[PDB]
Amino acid sequence: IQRKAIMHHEGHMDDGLNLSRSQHEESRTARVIRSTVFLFNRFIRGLDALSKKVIDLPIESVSLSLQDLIGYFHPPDEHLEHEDKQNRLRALKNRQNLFQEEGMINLVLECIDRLHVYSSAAHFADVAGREAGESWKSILNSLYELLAALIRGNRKNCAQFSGSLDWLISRLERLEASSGILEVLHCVLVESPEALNIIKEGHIKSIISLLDKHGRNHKVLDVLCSLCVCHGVAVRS
Amino acid sequence: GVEIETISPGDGRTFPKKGQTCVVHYTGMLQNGKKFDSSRDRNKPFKFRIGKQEVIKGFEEGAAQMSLGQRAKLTCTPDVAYGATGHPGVIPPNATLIFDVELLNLE
Amino acid sequence: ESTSNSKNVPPDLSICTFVLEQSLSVRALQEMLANMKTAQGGGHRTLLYGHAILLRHSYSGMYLCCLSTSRSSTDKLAF
Amino acid sequence: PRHRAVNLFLQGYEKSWIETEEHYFEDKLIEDLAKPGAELPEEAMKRVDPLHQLILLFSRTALTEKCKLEEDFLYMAYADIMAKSCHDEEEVKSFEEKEMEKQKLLYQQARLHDRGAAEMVLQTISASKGETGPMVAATLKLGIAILNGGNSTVQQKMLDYLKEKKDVGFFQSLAGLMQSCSVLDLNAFERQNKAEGLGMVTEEGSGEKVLQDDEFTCDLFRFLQLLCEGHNSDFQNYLRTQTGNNTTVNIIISTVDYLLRVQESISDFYWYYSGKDIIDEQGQRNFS
Amino acid sequence: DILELTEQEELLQFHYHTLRLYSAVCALGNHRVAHALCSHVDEPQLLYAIENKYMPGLLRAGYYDLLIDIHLSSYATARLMMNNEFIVPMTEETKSITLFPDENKKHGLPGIGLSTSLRPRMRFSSPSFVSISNDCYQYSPEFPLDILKAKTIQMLTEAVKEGSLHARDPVGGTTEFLFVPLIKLFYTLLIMGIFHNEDLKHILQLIEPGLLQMKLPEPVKLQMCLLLQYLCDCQVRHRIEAIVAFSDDFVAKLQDNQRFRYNELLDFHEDLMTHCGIELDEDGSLDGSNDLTIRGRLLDLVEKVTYLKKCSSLQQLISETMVRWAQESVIEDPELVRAMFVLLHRQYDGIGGLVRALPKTYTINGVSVEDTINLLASLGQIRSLLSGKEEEKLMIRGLGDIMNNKVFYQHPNLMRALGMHETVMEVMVNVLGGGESKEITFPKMVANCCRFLCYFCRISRQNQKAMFDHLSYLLENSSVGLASPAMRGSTPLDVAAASVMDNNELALALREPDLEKVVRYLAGCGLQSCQMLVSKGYPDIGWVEGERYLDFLRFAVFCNGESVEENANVVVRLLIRRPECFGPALRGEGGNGLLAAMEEAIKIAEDPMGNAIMTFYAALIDLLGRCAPEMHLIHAGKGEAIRIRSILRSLGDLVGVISIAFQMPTIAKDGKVVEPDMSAGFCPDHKAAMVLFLDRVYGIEVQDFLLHLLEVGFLPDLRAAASLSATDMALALNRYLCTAVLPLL
Amino acid sequence: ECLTVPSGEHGEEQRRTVHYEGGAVSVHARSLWRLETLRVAWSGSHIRWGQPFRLRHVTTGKYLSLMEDKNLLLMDKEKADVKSTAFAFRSSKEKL
Repeated sequence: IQRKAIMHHEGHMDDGLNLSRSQHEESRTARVIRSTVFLFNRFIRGLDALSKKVIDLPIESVSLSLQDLIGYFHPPDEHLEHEDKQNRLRALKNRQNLFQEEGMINLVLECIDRLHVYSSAAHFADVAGREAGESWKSILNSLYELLAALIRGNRKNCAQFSGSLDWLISRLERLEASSGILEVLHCVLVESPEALNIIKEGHIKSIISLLDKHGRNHKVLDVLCSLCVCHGVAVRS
Repeated sequence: GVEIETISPGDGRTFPKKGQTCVVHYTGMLQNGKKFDSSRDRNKPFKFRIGKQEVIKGFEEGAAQMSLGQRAKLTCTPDVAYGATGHPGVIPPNATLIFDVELLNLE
Repeated sequence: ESTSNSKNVPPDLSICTFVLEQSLSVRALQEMLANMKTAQGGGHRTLLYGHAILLRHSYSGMYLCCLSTSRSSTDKLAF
Repeated sequence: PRHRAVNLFLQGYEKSWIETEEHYFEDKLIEDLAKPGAELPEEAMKRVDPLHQLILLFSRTALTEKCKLEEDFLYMAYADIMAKSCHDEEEVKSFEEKEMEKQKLLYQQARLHDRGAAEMVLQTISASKGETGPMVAATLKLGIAILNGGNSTVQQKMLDYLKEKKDVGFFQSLAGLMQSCSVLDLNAFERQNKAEGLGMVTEEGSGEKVLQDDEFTCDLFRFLQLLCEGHNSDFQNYLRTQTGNNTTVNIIISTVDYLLRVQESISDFYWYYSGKDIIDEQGQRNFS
Repeated sequence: DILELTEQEELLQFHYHTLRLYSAVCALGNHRVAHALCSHVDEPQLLYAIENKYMPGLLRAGYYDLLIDIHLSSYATARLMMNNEFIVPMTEETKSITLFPDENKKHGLPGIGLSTSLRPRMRFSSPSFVSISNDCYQYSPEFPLDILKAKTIQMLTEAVKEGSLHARDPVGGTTEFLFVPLIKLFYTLLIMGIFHNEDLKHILQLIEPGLLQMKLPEPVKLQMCLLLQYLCDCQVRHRIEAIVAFSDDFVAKLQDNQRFRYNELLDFHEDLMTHCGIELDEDGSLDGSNDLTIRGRLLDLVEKVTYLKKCSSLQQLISETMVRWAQESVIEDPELVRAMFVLLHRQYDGIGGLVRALPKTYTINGVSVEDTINLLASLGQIRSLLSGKEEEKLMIRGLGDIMNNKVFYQHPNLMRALGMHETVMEVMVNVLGGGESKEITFPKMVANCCRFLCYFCRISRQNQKAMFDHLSYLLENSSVGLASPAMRGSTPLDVAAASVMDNNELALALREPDLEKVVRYLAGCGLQSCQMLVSKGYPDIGWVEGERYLDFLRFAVFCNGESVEENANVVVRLLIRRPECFGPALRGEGGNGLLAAMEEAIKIAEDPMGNAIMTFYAALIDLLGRCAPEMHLIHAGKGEAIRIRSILRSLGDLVGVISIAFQMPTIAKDGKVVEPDMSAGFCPDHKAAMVLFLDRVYGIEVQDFLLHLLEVGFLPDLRAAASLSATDMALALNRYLCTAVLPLL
Repeated sequence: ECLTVPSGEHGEEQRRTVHYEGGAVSVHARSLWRLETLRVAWSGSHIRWGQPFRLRHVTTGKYLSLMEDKNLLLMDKEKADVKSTAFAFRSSKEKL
C-alpha cells in the first residue's frame, strides 16, 4: 500500500486518477471541518510553543476559539423535529469522526491541559502575564463533552482514551477539578473490559476520598452509579 | 469479656443447655447510637444452638449468663466480634458491639 | 490579503469569497416593531445603485457588519 | 403417553388451516375501525389519526439507521395487515362491477397512502442495503398492495420524495437485492435427488433449497413493474440514470443480467432433463 | 427530619442520588450487597416510607425502587425470563382442567383458576447478621408478604379514590410520583404470583367494571399496558394447559384405536403405518380430516379453542381503551406507542399467540418432576450469568450440574426447545470476542456444545441440523487450548466435526466456501522448526498443527461407510491446487515425500514432537484414501473416477509404498518386561492409513502383487507371533490385524 | 491507494512524505486537496481539459510542489515553484 510517484519521464501507462464525488454530501460540512481543524491546530500549536516556559500569551483569541469550538460541537437540542435531530446528530458524528481519524488534536488538547503546574491561579497568572488560569474549567468541560459525543455514536474511541491509563489516573484528582470526563466515559460505552475494570481498588478509594474531602458534590454519586451496570450488558459480566 | 448489666431479672437459676436454642429479640446497636441490626422490628426472633458456632462468641457467651425471661444489656469487645477485618459493608474494622438482648423462651 | 501573483507565494480566496443575499431598497427597511425571516422576494434581482445589500461569508457562514465596538488599533471616531 | 407428539402435530393443523377464519376476519375491519376519520376530539390536525402516528413511528424507526435492519415483529404484523386490507382482490358487469371494484381499491389505497405510507416503504427499502431478510419481503408486499393497478398519485409521491431527498441508497439497495436473488441451481437438485436411499424417505425437512425465494423475487419484480405502470415515463427516465443524484445505476441492465441468469439456469435444467422420457413431479414444480 | 427536605434543596437531590446508588449497586442480582444494604434500610423503615402521604415524590420513587431492587428483584426476573416456557407435567390435576369454567362459558376470569406449570422455586432467607453462610443463594430476606398484600391494595384503593376525586394535591408532586411507583410495585407483585384467589378477585373488581376510564399520564399507561400483557400471558398459559389435557386424553384414545387395528396382499400393507410408520409421519397422517369417528371430539375442541377467544371477553375492553387512548391526543415516547400497538395486535391475533406458544410446549412425565425442576433452576442460573472474570467458576459448576442429569439425554427435544444452543453460543461469543489471546481461557462451553449435545441427543435429524447453522462461526474462530486434542490446536473444531459426524444430508449440505476456508487454514501452516512444540515462540512444552484440520476434513468427506463424491472432488482439487506438506524425498516438488519423510521422523524420534509429523502424514494419506472414488462400488464405467484415480496415482511415488506399509521398525516395545513407549513410536494403526489408501486406490487386483508382498505385515506378523505377554504393542496390533480384512477378497 | 499525508505527530515534523496509501483514510478523508486557480476573475470556471491549478492540502499548509527527481515531497506555502506547482490538467490523450 506504500508507494511513491517516481516515474522518471514515462512511468507505467496503466495509471489514471479516478476522481471521487467530494462535491455535495461532504461539501461545505467537510470543507469547514478541515478548515477548522487547520485553524485550531495552528493556533494551539503556536500556543503550546509559546506555553513552553514564560511575545505575550494570547488570551482573547483563546477564549474566542474555545467559544467557537463549543458552539461547533453543541448538542442538537430536544425541541426539534425527529428528522432534523437525526440529521444534526449525523452531521455531528461526521464532525467528530473527521476530527478524530485526521490530525487527532485531542491528544495534544491533553497536552494543553497538561499545564496544571500552576496550582494557585495567582502566581502563574502574574508571572506569565495578566488574568487567565481560571477559564481552564471551560476547556475541561467543553472538550470532555466533545470526547463524550465523539464516542457516543458507534463506539469510536473508547479504547483510544482507555489506553491512557496513566493519564486516566492523572485525571483522577481532587484539586479544582470537574469529574465530567470520567462520568461521560463511564456512561457512554464499556467497549473493551478495560474501560470498566481498570478502575481498581486504588481508583475507587481515591474517588471515595474525593467525596470525603470535598463536600457532597451530588455528581460523584452519578458516576459511581455509572460505574455499576452501564448498558444492561453488565449482567454479572 | 462479658460485661453484662442486667436491666430486668428473670428466672434467677435457668441456664441454657448445650442442646437448646435461645429465643431472643435482640436489637444490638453499634457505638455512638448506631443501630446496625434489629431482630425485633422484623417481627421474627432469633434461634441459635449453643456450642455449634452458629453465632458470634460474644452473643453465645452473653446468652450463657442471663436467665429465663431476663432482659439483658450486653457489650462486645473487638475480641468477640468480626475481628480486625470486620463484617464487609456493615461493620467497620476494629469496632465494638453493644447488645440489649431479651430472651423470650429457652428451648 | 495582498495578491502579487509571483507563482511562489499563492494567495487565499476562501476567506475572501463572499456571497451576497436579498437586496432591498432604503425605504424597504423592514423592522416594523417585531420582524423568523419570512422573505417576500423571488430572488435573482439585479442589484441597483442605492439598494441596501447583505453580505454573507461563503466559508465562515456569518455576515460582514460594522461592529458597535471601537479602537481596533485606531485613534479616531471610526468603528 | 410420555412421547405425546400430538401437541406438536396439532400445530400443523392449527397454523394455517384454522388461521383462514381470522384472516377473513380483522384486516379491513380493524383497518377501518382504528381510522374513523378525525376521531371524536370534540375540540388543526384533529390530534392526528392513530394509524398516521403508527406510520410516523415506523418511518422514524427506519430513519434511525444502525447499518443493519432489525427483526421487529410489529413491522411483520402490521405490514401483513395493511397488505391484506388493500388486496381484497366469472363474467360480470364489464363497466359496473369492474368500476366499483376499482373505486373501492382506489379508496383503500388513498386511505393508506394519505398518511405517508409510500415514504415508509421507500425508507425501509433504502435502509436494508442488499439484505434479503423477511422485512424486505413484507415491505415489498405492502408496496405491491399499495401500487395495485398503478395509481398515479403514489408514483408521483415516490418520485417527488426521491427527487427532493436525493436518496442514493435506495437504488443501491435495489441493485443489491436483485443481485442476491436466487437461481434454479441445478446442482442443488442433483444433490437432493440422491437423498436417503431414493426419495425423501427420512422426511426430516421439506425445504426447497433448490429455488430459495421465488416469491420474494416475483414480488420485487412486480413492485418494479408497478413502479412504471401506466406509461408514466418519468420513473422510466429517472430509474435509468437518476440524473438528480451523484451516483448513477442502471436497474434495467441489472434486470437484463438477471434474465440472462435465469435463462441459463432453465436451459441447463432442460439439457440435464434431455434424453429422459417422463417428467417427474419435482422437476415439474421447479419448471413451473 | 425527613419532611423538612420538601422545601430545602441540595439535600433532597443528594439523598435521591444516594437511593439511586443503593439501588444500582444491588442491580441485576447480588448476594453480599443485598444483605449488607438490609442493615442501612429496614423493613419497618420501608413500610413507614411507603406509608407516608406527605413524602416528596423523588424520595417516594427512590424508596420504592430500593425496596423492589433489594427485596423482590431476583425471583421476579427469573419468572419473567421463564414465563415464555410452558413445561407442564403429567398429573391427575393437570388433565382435570377445563378450557371454560362451566356451561355458562362467558369469558372466565383470567388469573382465577388452576395452574400447574413448572414455575421456579420461591425461597427467601433471613438476614441474621450473626451467623455463617446464607449469602450464596436465597437473596435479601422476606420482607413480609401478607402485610404487603393488604397494604398495597388498601392504599391503591385510596389512590384510585383520590384520582377519581381529581384533587390538586397528590401524594408526591404531580400524579406521576403518586401512581408510577404504586403500579410498578403492583406489577412486580403480580408477576411474582403472590396475588391470587380472593385478593385477585378483588383486584379485578377494582380495575375493571376501574382506573382505565380515568385520565393517566404516559408512564402509567405504559405500566397498565404491561399489566394487560401479563394478563394475556396468563390467559395463553391457561389455553396451553387445556390443550395439554386434551392431548393427554385423545392421545391415549387414538393409541388404543391404532393398537387394536394393527393388521385387522393387504390394503397397500397400510404402508407399514402400524409399526414402521407410527412416528410423526403417522401423527401428520392421523389428522382429524377423515379417519374413524374419533375426529368428532377433535373438531369439537378445535371449535372450543377457536371461539375467537378462550367481543365477549376482556379483548373488547382492551381494544376500546386502546382506541380511546389513541384518540385522546398525540402520543410521544415511541416505546409507549410500540407497546400499545403490540398489545392491540396480540388481542386481534390470539391464534398467533397460540401458534407461537405451541412449539415450545412440552409434556414431561410425573416421575422426573424434581429433576426437571433442578435442571430448570440450573438453566435459570446460567441465563442470569449469561453475557465473566470469576463468574466462570459458577458457569462451570452450572454446566457440570447440567451434565449429570437424566433429563438431558432422556428428553433431547425438550433440551432443544429450551434453547440452550443460543445461550451457549452467546456465552462463547462473549468469552472469545475481543481477539488478543482469549483472556478467560477455560473451554467447557465448547465441550457442552459438543459432548452430550449431538452425542446423546443423537441429532434425530434435528439437533445436528440446528447445530449446523453456526458452523461458519465455529470454523472461523479456530482457537487453541482445549484438552480434547491433547494439547492446544482446536477448541471448536471438535464441535464442527460433531455437527457433521454421521449425517449424510448435512455432509451433502456442506458448502464449498467452507471447505475452501478450511483448506486455506491448513495451508497457513507452511513452516517448520527444530523446537519441541513451538507455535510462534517460547518452546516450553516438550510433550498437532494441521492434523485437526485433516481429521475434520476426513469427518466431512466420509459419512458412514461411503465416500461423498461431491465433497471429495472439491477437497482433492483444493488439496492439489495448494501443496501442504514438506516432503524432503521429493525435495524439488511441493511435498508428499513419503519415501524419506517417515524415515527422518523415526530417526528424529530418538533425538532431541516425535509422533507429530508421522501422525500428520498418516492423517493426510488417510484423508486422501477416504477421498478416493469408490472402486466399482457404485460406478465403474467412466466419469470423474479414473481421472481422480490417476491424479492420486501421480502423487509413481504413491504406487510403490511397500517400503513404508511393510516397513519394519516394528519395535516389540515392552518385549520381555519393560519400556512400553506409547508416546514416541509408530502406532499399530499407523499403517492403517497405508492399507486404507492401498485398498481404496490400488487394492489386490491380482495375486501376483500379493505374492510379491507375500505377507502384508510380515514383520508385524512376526511381532504378533512374538506377542504370545500382553499389555503392550499386541493390544493395538490385534485391532490392526483385525482391520486387515483385505485377505478376504 | 489515494495520495495521503502522514499524521499522528508524523505530520508538521516531517510533513514531506506523500504516501500513496488508501484504506480507512479514504472515507475518513484526511486525504483531501483544495485546488486554486491563478486567475482571480471567474476563478471558479468549469475548467477545461487542460489548465494549471495550485494544490494545497486541507489539513497541512504545505503546497503541493514538484522536485527535480520526478517526485513531489511537498513544499511550504511561501516557497513554491513556477512550473512545478502549475499542475495543468490532462485531457484523454497523452503527448501534450
